[PDB]
Amino acid sequence: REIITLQLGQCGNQIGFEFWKQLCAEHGISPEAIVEEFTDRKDVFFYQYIPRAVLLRVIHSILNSPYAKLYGNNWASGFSQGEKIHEDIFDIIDREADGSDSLEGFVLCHSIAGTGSGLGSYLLERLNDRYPKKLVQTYSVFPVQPYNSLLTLKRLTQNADCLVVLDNTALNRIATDRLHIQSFSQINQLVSTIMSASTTTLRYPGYMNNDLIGLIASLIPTPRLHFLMTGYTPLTTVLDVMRRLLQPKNVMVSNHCYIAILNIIQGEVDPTQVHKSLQRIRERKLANFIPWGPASIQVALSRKSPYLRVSGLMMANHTSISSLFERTCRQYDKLRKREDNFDEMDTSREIVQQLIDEYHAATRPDYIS
Amino acid sequence: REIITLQLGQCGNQIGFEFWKQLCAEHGISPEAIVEEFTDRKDVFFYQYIPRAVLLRVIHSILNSPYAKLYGNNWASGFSQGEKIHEDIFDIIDREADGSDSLEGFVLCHSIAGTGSGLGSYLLERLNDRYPKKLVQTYSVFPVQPYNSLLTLKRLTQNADCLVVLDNTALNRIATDRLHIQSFSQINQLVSTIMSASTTTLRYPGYMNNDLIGLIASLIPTPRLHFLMTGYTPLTTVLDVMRRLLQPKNVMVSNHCYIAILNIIQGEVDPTQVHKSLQRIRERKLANFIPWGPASIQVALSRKSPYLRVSGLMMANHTSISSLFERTCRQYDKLRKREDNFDEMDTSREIVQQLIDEYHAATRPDYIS
Amino acid sequence: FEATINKFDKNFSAHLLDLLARLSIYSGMASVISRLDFNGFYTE
Amino acid sequence: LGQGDFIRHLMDLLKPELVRPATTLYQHNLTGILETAVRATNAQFDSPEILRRLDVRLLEDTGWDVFSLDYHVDGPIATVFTRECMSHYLRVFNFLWRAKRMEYILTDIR
Ligand SMILES: Nc1nc2c(ncn2[C@@H]2O[C@H](COP(=O)(O)OP(=O)(O)O)[C@@H](O)[C@H]2O)c(=O)[nH]1
Ligand SMILES: Nc1nc2c(ncn2[C@@H]2O[C@H](COP(=O)(O)OP(=O)(O)O)[C@@H](O)[C@H]2O)c(=O)[nH]1
Repeated sequence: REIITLQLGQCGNQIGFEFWKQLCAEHGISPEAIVEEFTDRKDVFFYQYIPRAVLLRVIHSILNSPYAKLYGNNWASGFSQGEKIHEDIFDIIDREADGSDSLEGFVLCHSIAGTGSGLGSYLLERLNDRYPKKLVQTYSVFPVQPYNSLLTLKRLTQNADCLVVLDNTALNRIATDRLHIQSFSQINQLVSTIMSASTTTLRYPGYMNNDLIGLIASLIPTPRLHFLMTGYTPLTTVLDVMRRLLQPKNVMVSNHCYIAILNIIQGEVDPTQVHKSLQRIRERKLANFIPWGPASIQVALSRKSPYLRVSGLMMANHTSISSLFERTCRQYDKLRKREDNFDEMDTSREIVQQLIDEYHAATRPDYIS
Repeated sequence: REIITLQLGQCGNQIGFEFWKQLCAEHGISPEAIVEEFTDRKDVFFYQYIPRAVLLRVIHSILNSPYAKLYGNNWASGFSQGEKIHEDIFDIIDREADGSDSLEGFVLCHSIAGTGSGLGSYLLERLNDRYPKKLVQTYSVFPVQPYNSLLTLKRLTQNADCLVVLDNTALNRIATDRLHIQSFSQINQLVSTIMSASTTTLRYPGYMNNDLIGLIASLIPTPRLHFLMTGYTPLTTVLDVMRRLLQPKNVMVSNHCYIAILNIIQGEVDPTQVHKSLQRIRERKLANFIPWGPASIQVALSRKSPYLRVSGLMMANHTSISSLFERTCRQYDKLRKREDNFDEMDTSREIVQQLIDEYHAATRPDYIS
Repeated sequence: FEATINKFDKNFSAHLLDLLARLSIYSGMASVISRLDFNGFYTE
Repeated sequence: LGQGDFIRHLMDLLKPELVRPATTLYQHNLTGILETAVRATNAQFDSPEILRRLDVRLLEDTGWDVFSLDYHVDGPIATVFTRECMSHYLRVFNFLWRAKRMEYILTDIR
């Protein structure tokens, strides 16, 4: 199985280019895309080596980089121009899909704040038209900005099969808190570490989690509640890493309860004490879970790249993510009373109201029906 | 069994003159027709050493070259003058035929684009009259030009028992892509590489393919589908070479499926992983064939000349060759609506339409009947 | 004549299918089948 | 099943075969499929000696009830396994095969 990545807008190209640099250095791949002498299954993200990227001014600075051998602002303006080059960009994808052995999914890296955001919303719909059996995971990044943000939300709630949220307000606070930057090329260092760590169990094979659906099938309970948040602690026993991930200071998100948790421990930790820690974390009751259906916490180990110590990443599904949509929602209404049909905004405003209504009702003892 | 070759027109002379130069060096033969001291069967093309060639103002360019001791624009002008010297050039071919032990074929090198077109059309007709048991292979080269081109195709579809296409257009790309020429003196260097490596199994005897009729009857299943295209990768295991031959970037051609494939591996590669690569090519499905009849792929090894590293050539019988005809067929009707019987052109027009239909019928699961 | 060519077909194709039936039933002697058919033909 | 990467591809290729009843199943066909999996996955970069012993066996219904790997071992190394470890691994391999198809079913439904 293989996973084709797409990079849209200024953000997608930058965080994708930094994702590939980190992923090339994590492996034994020279900047000239040639394997150096110096186990890690790399057929999923690299093609025999060529990355399976589809990039869409910034391209020139990439081509002037040492990695050249590795390959307006409205939403309506970003939607229309994609329609006029509909056939163009798909030929690149159609040859890469059929040239691929057995396609699995489509990773999308884009910022929803505007030509790239508009182009993304267009492409997300067409992929549902052509390929019905391919997952679409989107590494969206949150910030007329309220308008564009909610429109793409209308597509991300019914088209994208999964979604991992990364908001700049939580990342910028971290850079000033634990990095003391006072830049885009600086916070992207953290975004690259989370992205590279997200697909760790795919490149280093283990007994479990050898496919992208294996990670997603546990967290997302119903096709509607497909939003996730992240947590990265080291900015050492396994009990220490678990307790530091469940603190609010580390999450990348600005009653409520958890639906499912996945922990990625990438160190050389002792794999015999991992089952012990899950016995004791349950006793302190550090996290509150859904009352309707059963839920648990998941811990998965891996191996760090020797060519480059314990780290940790936590993928969670918390209903407190509903607050982020509320801010965009409330920000939209204030502009709607202040200034060919303007009916698409009405439908998008309505459908996101149902998503928020699902979350607040997802925390009740009778979410069934 | 000896093969007497013919060269017509400026093209046939230039490719043949550079074909012999590639052969004279591949053996220990000085340009003075004298063997140099410095196992390879050399009795097919050379007569004890003199090449069996019958050429027909470029001739003076050869007589001044150091190899001197080795021997209008209308299609009607070619067919007319060829009738005036019917007895002259047939005196030479006949005296060269009986002097040989047992004639086998007539490898004829001509371009269908001035006098080589009309004269070659005359020869291929006259050979089938007197010599009814002699194979006639032709290394025709593809470029009023639409007229002279298709008229030769009328004869090449019912007289020539084989045909190897080499279009200057696709060659010019490879001249530009991987050689960066912008010239005839350069593209012919690639043509001479294809012609010489085509008969590498006749001059170097191996387990099989010790006669021209062995290379012909394997690929050409029926008397009509007798058009072949070539593929030459070196411009490392057997899997490295086999994968590169099937890429459309290497074929000298500008649903669809193969009919028969023959691979020529001129390396010193061990013959134990050969079946392994063929096993792999079936798994990944890098090429498809006809559904009606049992079509298999054949691979043949040989030995490089020590007097001169892994290479590779592929003899292909692909249905996509029908595209080159349509380009000729199309431009003809346009010239037919733009301007003693003018019936030969229309009669030739009909038989080319019968051929193209036979190709597009070859890709049907009911090609029989 | 025309009734004899088709007579060889039903006779030869039946004899060939007896071969791949016995060449397959074993514990190379198995890679020979991949040499006989390559297009999935003779899948009967 | 400690590899995971190889058993994933091996469960995708045996799906069209094992759905049929066992009567139409013959061992000589599956070996070409197993050999294909070992070539595609990361198990290709491996010692050729140990890959010579890894084969298939047919237990004696449906194709998901008679398939199992064997990895026969004879010689001096056979004094560590002694025909009882090979009668215990297969006793284990069933429980790891069932708990592996009961999961790839539940990720197909999802
Ligand atoms: N997280 C993150 N966001 C970025 C980065 N660069 C740009 N962005 C976002 O992208 C938005 C600007 O989009 P822009 O590039 O003007 O869109 P375009 O002009 O259509 O390509 C801003 O609101 C940022 O939040 C980055 O390096 N990291
Ligand atoms: N590939 C190749 N084709 C050639 C070369 N020289 C001539 N031709 C082809 O031959 C055609 C011209 O034929 P021409 O010399 O006029 O025939 P003539 O009237 O008998 O002399 C052109 O369309 C070219 O495509 C060569 O060196 N290489």
